[PDB]
Amino acid sequence: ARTVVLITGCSSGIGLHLAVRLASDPSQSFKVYATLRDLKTQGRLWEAARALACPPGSLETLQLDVRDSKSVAAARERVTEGRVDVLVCNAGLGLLGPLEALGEDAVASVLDVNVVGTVRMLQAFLPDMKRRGSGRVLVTGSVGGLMGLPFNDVYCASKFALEGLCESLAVLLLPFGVHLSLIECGPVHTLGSPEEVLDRTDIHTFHRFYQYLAHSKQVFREAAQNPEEVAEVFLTALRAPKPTLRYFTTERFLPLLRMRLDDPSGSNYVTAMHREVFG
Amino acid sequence: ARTVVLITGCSSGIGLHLAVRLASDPSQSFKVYATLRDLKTQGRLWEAARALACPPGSLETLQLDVRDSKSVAAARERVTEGRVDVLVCNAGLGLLGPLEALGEDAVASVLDVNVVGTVRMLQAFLPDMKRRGSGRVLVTGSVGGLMGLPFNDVYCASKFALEGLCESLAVLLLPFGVHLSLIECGPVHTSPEEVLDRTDIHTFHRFYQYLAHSKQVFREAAQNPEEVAEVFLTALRAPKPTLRYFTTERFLPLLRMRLDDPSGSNYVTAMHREVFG
Repeated sequence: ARTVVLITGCSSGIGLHLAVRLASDPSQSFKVYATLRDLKTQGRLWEAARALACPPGSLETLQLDVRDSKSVAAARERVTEGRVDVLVCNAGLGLLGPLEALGEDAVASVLDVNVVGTVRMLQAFLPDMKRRGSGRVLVTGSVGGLMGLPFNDVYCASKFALEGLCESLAVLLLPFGVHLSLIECGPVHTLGSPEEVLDRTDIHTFHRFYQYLAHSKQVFREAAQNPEEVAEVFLTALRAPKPTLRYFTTERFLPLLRMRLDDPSGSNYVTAMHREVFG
Repeated sequence: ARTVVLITGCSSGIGLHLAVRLASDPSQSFKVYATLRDLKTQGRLWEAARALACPPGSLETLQLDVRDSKSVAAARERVTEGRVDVLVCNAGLGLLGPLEALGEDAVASVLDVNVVGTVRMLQAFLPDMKRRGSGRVLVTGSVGGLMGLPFNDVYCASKFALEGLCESLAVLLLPFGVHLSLIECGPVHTSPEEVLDRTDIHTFHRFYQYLAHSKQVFREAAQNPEEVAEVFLTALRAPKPTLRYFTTERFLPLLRMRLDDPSGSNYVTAMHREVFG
């Protein structure tokens, strides 16, 4: 019988493309529960599943809101096979702006979804994998969790939080046979404001922001991968017999992660990334 | 022009010790606002300050609960000089255990106090430093924010979060004249029915292995809050301060081993045997 996969954040992007890539795999070894915050966004998913000709019963949708442990629980109970072989923690919010303009609730929500939500997922599904002696957990990580970037203060916070969360658990899970990996993504082919911003921020920050934005759209256009490409990395990690804690989707940033970790006082990275972003 | 300093989490430990040290400084160069979750708890602080004859008016206490933006803003406007030269984000909570055994609320508390709490402070105090073109922010970091350790999953997630938040602001903040630094601490001096039900027997084992191993590292490695406090003073008076300062070099090897292997497999192997016999 098949490898049972459950994936959070499947309405679009990586989650959507991974779920159908797995459910449509010519091996037909995967049963996929693609989970979604709101079942009303499932159109694109079911369209793509139908384009790739996913066999009947390879793909099912569940509603799963990672802010709500009872929603988490109810989705787990809906896994008829009664176990999960592969958990993919992929749901995540973005947030982009000068720290002082971001609404307090929005800061809270990014943490609650990206970090607390990933904790809830692991709390709900890890016990069974431990008791069993097997399971793959994959977490959609980020380059913004390895290095900080201006105006991504809270997004970066949350992705660094995943590093810490996962690295700690991975040290516990060795003699269990459960393999937690992070899939470190760079930019990908799939948040700001105006008078809201400037009122709260200051006249010089206001302009340093769009010098970041209009710079970012450059790096978008030279390394923003396909989610198919990314999905495919999640696959290599599943089929890995001894998977590592991190996998990288693109190499275009391993220069800086060399430079960053040369200086343990860290002010080399600060200087170099400031020049590289602005001038 | 005295240096105005505002510090969170001053009822005890690092925050208390830094507060009295700056207020007693022979120069009387510093005016200290030492803040507390609850003011009723300020007894020990003033006793410590009285011990070093901190002159009158060199130390003020305030209530500041970092979970509440109004507490943060009210505390800010009690700063009679109308500015802060040095902001110390030191308030923090701990949480230790197997992930599946920790309460959901406890998990959200740690993130809210440790991460969002620090974001609130920065939201309330940074803009003033930006328009003025000057200011220092010191944040109490941890080696647990540089490397993950078993049963410290949520604690580490929060200290890692601090690293990303601060490193991201630091890149924005060079040209404004505002220096942010993390003071990276190691350990610092100051039930199995309920465990077992919420966790397999396998993990119940490891947790107590870890607990015995932690005891030892604490006996060997722990620092006085006063030694830590002195590193904050170095950062304060560094003419161009760096993003991190370490209160110990003890764990820098383990940290480099982790920096050697970006795939992270080496770190985990090493720390697993190192921790579990």
